[PDB]
Amino acid sequence: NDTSEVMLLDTGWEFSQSGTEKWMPATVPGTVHQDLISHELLPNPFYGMNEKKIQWVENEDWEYRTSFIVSEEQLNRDGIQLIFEGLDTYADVYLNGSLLLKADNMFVGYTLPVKSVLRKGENHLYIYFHSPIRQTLPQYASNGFNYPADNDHHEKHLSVFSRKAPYSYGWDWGIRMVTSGVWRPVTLRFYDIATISDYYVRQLSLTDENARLSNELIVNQIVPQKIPAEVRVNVSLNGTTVTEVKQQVTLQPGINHITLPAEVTNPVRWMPNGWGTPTLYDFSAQIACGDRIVAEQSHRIGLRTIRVVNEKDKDGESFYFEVNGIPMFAKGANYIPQDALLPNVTTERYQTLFRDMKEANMNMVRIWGGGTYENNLFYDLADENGILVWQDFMFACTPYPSDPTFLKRVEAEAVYNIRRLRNHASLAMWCGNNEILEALKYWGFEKKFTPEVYQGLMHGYDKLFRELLPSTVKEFDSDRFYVHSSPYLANWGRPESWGTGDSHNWGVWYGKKPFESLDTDLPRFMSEFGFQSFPEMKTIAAFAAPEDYQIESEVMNAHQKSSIGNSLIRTYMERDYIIPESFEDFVYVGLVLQGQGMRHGLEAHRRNRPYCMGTLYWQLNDSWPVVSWSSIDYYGNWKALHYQAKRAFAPVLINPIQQNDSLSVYLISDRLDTMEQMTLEMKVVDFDGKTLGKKIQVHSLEVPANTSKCVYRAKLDGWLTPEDCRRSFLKLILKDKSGHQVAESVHFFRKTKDLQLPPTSVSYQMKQTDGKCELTLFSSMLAKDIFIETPLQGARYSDNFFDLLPGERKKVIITSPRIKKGELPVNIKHIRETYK
Ligand SMILES: NCCCC/N=C1\N[C@H](CO)[C@@H](O)[C@H](O)[C@@H]1O
Ligand SMILES: [Br-]
Ligand SMILES: [Br-]
Ligand SMILES: [Br-]
Ligand SMILES: [Br-]
Ligand SMILES: [Br-]
Ligand SMILES: [Br-]
Ligand SMILES: [Cl-]
Ligand SMILES: [Cl-]
Ligand SMILES: [Cl-]
Ligand SMILES: [Cl-]
Repeated sequence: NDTSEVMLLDTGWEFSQSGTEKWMPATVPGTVHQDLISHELLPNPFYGMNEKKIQWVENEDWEYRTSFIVSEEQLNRDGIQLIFEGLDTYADVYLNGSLLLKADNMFVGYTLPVKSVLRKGENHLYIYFHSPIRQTLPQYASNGFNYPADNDHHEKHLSVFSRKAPYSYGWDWGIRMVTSGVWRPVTLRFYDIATISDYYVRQLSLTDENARLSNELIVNQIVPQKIPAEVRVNVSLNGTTVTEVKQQVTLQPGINHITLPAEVTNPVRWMPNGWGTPTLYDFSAQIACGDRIVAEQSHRIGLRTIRVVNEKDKDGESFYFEVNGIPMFAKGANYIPQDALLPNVTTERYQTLFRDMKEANMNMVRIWGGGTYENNLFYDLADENGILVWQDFMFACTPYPSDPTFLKRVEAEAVYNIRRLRNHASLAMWCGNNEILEALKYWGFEKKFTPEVYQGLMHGYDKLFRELLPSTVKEFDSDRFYVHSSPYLANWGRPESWGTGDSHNWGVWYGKKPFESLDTDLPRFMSEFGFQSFPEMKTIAAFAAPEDYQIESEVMNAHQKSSIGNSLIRTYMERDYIIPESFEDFVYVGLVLQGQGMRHGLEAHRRNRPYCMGTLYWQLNDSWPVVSWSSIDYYGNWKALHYQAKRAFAPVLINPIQQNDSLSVYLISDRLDTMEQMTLEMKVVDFDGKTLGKKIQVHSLEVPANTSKCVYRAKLDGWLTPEDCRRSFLKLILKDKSGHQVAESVHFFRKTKDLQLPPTSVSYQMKQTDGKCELTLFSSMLAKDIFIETPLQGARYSDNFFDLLPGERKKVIITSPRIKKGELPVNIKHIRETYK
């Protein structure tokens, strides 16, 4: 919003495999792999078994070029700046015969002064990407040991040497595609006098009465004269000015530091999803020289406090978030990259993923450390959806080097991304890495390395995670929490450690523990736990053949990367369900299983507030069509788990929990207000619809804000017979004084495999128009865990993976832009259908 002119360098690019002298059109931002695919120079890397057939790319070097025109009038501007938001990774940048940059960190943006190198007329930009494998082979050869990075799918674990997305080398839900390229935008800015290098809105204090801010600017003045200027900051809300402040300065050549206080009286606070509005102010900083605004930069700013409380207490050491002074139970998931090829993730895909977290009642996301520091749009969407962000630095599972050069590269990326992200309302904390200290302690090592190399790794840990990173946070983001590792102390095999900080409870899945264990094995905060599923059939059809459907088949094992995969799924399924004979039915029941088991954990964590203060499941999403722990597949289809997470995260939840042949019912609220004069009503209904016994009523209930409380206990014995338990379910509703329903739940008394489910038809009527299909479903008898299956990729449902209750009609709306007036194919599956 100033006199500068920005040229986007996003057209006219060509690329070439080094040594071929053969050039073709490219798409920038982009990746080498996509550029090849677009010219049918590579097969669909996600299809079938194309993974092995695409690996060759990682051994070549790749060159990119573009030309552009500069006019005499542009060449005459005071300054001209070329900005690379992202280069993956070892890139030699040449412009007009000048080596401008030898890039070496995927996570750093580079700002380059180029006016003295540009020419009137045609200009030639030329980028040389060294193979990150061949670049680091000599480095590895000199190292004399292989770092234990099991997720790096190569004999030589080269990932640890490069500041490049860890997942790109492979992971336990991911394809190996060690790509290269101009992965974020390239801009040329022509400007006068100065640019704003950094604008930081630093909150000094916040009360209901006043927010005090400090506007900290860094201005890079490019001309040799002293330049009188006036710095102005405008604070607005919804287009209307709230306050305005200004400061006279004379800008000196080079860097200038400018600080302007501003205050907002009676500030409208940013609140997280579920507690109100994610209000964002617009803060705009301008540099005005005479009549002209030579430089402007704005941020959207949310006014709130976030405190992470991590303190010794009677239970061990707490780990929770206090938002605007109120302890906030965290509800969310771990986020991984949305694609093997990052530039392929569109604005639309980011918007939809946030819609998916918001609609599932989430208030937090963990950006896990084997991915990337996300793009600005991700954090912008987190801001406007009221989702808190836990940001790992990009270190995961393995110890890393700690030599001076390496720590210099890391320092660059830490400074860059902290300054990049620190104005976001959503940003809640930093975490040095995923599971490295656990790895060092327990994985085990010290049987794997000499004592000397082991000691070096231990000192190397401290240098990076207990010194460099926490110092950098203290300097550049001094009011945000940092912890050196997640989990920082708790280990899932060591019950004595569970009351200390956050847990990754991998007892379920890796430890083979039943889902019931989640009721007893409680953390102070669950930062990971999870369970895998095959994605639904239309997703399998994007990647496998009917031949290719047994699963531990070649491909159906090729698409599983956990240490066991599809073995474990069957093992757990047998505990609770009849294992279906057909592959398609097995896929359906596996979705149901992951949903039901995980939901039982999310409920245990909320039920056990305040001992437990959060649950973030592993994992939200997928990077490609694969078998994984995700609740949303690569094509955006919600698995059962996503619907179940939405239910389990509902602001008010009725939670029936049955153990030791007894039922308790808890009422769980994350509301900010207390509910008074409430009635819990329950009744036992058989699978034919017939009420058994009488309604049970619990009157005069209070549901206080932000609490979980037991309101009802009954022994099963004397109430229902073992036969009644396999033949009926419990219906529960909660209502206010007048009889308006605020919540409902259903409860089963036995495992699904033990239920005497009746054969039944789910019939439906359909009303189909452009973009929309409204179905009304009916079954005279219980239909268990119904799946409404359509072939349309990414179709959205008002509900799915729910029990259709006997004789009770249920409306479901299906939407997709592909739905054309004039029949959407619909296949309704339910549990009884899967066996005979
Ligand atoms: N020793 C095996 C236990 C690893 C637990 N951690 C994770 N599990 C996920 C699924 O396996 C994995 O993708 C992530 O790195 C995560 O931190
Ligand atoms: Br310049
Ligand atoms: Br510059
Ligand atoms: Br200064
Ligand atoms: Br919330
Ligand atoms: Br620390
Ligand atoms: Br029981
Ligand atoms: Cl502590
Ligand atoms: Cl060794
Ligand atoms: Cl239960
Ligand atoms: Cl069950």
